[PDB]
Amino acid sequence: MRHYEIVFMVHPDQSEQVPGMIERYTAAITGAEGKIHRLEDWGRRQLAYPINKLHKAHYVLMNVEAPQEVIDELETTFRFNDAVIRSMVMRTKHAVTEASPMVKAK
Amino acid sequence: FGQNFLNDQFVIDSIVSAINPQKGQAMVEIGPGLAALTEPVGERLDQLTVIELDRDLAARLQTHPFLGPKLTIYQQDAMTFNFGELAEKMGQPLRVFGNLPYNISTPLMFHLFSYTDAIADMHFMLQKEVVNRLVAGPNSKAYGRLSVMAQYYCNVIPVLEVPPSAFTPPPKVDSAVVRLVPHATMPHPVKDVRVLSRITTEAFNQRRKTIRNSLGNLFSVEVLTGMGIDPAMRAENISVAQYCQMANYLAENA
Amino acid sequence: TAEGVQEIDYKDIATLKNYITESGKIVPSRITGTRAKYQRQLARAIKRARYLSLLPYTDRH
Amino acid sequence: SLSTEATAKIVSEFGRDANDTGSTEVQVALLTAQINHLQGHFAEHKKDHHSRRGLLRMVSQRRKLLDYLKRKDVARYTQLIERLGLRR
Amino acid sequence: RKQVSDGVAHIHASFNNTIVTITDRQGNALGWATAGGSGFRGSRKSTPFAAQVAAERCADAVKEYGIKNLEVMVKGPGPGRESTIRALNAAGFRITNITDVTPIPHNGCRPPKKRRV
RNA sequence: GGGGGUAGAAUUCCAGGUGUAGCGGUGAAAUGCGUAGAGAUCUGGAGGAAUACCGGUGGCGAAGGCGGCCCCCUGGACGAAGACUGACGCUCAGGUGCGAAAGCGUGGGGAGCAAACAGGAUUACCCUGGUAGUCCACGCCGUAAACGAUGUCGACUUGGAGGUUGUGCCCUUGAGGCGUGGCUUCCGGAGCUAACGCGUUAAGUCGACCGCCUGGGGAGUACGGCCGCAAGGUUAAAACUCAAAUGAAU
Repeated sequence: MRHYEIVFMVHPDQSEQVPGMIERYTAAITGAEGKIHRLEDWGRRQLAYPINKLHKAHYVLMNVEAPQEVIDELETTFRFNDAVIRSMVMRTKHAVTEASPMVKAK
Repeated sequence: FGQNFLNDQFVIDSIVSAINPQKGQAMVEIGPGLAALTEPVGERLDQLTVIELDRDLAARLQTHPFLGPKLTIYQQDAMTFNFGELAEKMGQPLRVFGNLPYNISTPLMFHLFSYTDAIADMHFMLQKEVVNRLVAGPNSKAYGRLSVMAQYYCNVIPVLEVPPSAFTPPPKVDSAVVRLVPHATMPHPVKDVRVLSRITTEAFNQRRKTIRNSLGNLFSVEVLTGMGIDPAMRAENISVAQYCQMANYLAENA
Repeated sequence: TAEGVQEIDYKDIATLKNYITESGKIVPSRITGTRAKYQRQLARAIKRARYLSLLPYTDRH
Repeated sequence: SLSTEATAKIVSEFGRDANDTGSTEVQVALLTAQINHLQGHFAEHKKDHHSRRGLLRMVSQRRKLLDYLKRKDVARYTQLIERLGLRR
Repeated sequence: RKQVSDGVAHIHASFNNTIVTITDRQGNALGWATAGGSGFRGSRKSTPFAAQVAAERCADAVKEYGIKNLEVMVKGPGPGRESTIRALNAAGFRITNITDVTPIPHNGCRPPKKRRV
């Protein structure tokens, strides 16, 4: 029922299996009446400092409207999954749909 | 640096009268200095054994006007040597007194309690904060390690108070005179005195908590119940005699 | 300027690079002459971007 | 705080109509709603004094309103305290 | 016993001493000299003169490998921070870079009792 | 404000590399660490406590107080327009609750610091180790120069420079003009005050209720009651003694 904004980055080596993650998460969100207002992939981006011996990562941004339960479920899967190295979910005042300045500049 | 000698004549009459030095007793007054405390010794003692750590004072101390040849002078630190050596030289326990810097006045009596019989009575003038603790008893805030250890050896009696304005560049503290004279017999003898010091130090290092854990580093509740010591009272409530009880037990057992 | 007439996005590295020093610290508002409200938004955005490794914490290499 | 739908439902129930939102009965009902909700929060967070200080304000204001209603009209007071489970 | 074309000079400019150590890319040390191990002692041990003497001694201790170029890392606020780099480049050394490395915490552990002087 | 996650710098320890003889400390040394390879420099890990820059003379809270980032639960303040109830109010003895640090009880944790303690020096203060404690959960204690040394509520009385946070109207590149609210800092007018000074956030002009004072020392002490595991807290005298003690300014 609230609006969120999930950004997570995944191991560069597994950059090919992201579609399954996106599809699974989309099914989970939409199953409980939640909507999706923006979904973006920035591709591989060079990291600004070495996150536990790596460089570069695959970046995903996704804007969601949904209730608390599905968000807690997504948090738990992120925590238990391994390919994800760093994720962050934020609450937002209202929905947005305009693409990030990041995508346009690229 | 500067020391602060005693000038007022009204105060130093009680001290002389209280010591009442007669003829035939060994007086060992350390640190004569300017002889401010031996000049009022003009009832004299036909002899005295003096100890002075400084050669300059000893040198310009051998003549005075009248002093000359009545006393033997030693130039070694009192804290170092054997007082008891100069005990069979005369044949009687020594009567001593002093006005030493409160700073160095603590270690000497604990260097003098060891030699025991070679010492009969003492009359020192110490700080008021310290004198109260020496004559103190249980269940107060002046009760401490110093009280227990000193009371285990000798008897402590205050003699005279010195109000601060008696000395030149007078300090911010008050001084006092106490009379201590070692016991003829020990009410509670302990095999090893060092173990007694160990127990008292450990107990009074956590003075503010119960002995179930203040002193539980060595004992156990049922043991202390055996000797009739309440395991829920602070260290300041334990009487000297009780403190000698576990002193005996810790050597009797393991 | 820094005070965009809406809010300050934390996904705009090009703008956020204007308000950090060579070492990656935040520039005080005396030097830039920016309003206090938008300065608070700046600090929050910079901290968030630091978490996501889009900016350096300091200068390790 | 109360949701807008719950507030609207209480107002429709206890009020004279859909705009009479300041009657003593509606105010007492709204305060009771909040109090009953907050016991659950405080069962879990017992060491949170800074909000218990606002809960106490709720309780005291409700008591003052009830005393005024007692002195003004008695039958309405009895009916209200029966309708809400107040004072046993 | 090996030729290298790069090097790293590390100086620890404390308030009571100074230490200079020469090492390679990987951080394996080659030669080191201390102000207090150069016949200095006491307050003389903290003077810049001892710092430059130790700098020369260490430079002479590392010419068996044929170092021709290095950059300097400074770590400490004490005196002797700058004389070492000068005495170093006066001994046939080119300074590619000068870096400050002294750590700063983001409120880590609590510091000791400062000098009540 | 309560709960749960997580990040990056730094200190200590452990394990590895390169390497050879000092390090640390002081006014100068010594205890101390090191040839079983220290100190230095690079790589990996473990654990605990605190959040650089932003940072402000800034903000929030009844006061004590509150500082990395993200989520969940939650209290108050403020502003716009409109509708509703109809004096529902102010203050408050006894009573109830919250209340820095130190201290205590039961059980964990322990990196840095450090009462006591153990050593080394110099003529206090210094140096090297280091326990309680500082941290967490749950109980107790109930005090501070807890200070704006300034009780809570309401009304009225000339001005000038700043900060922070809302909002209405015009034309509109608007940091463009005309207004209207809340909180806060510094000068200063009448008036007041012993003076210093306060001055629309009053120590000015008034009203309602509460707390407290009666020369200095003895004394916030003794005896009694209540509270506390203890330390102690709270309520609270007299005999005797002096002719002063005190505030602001010159």
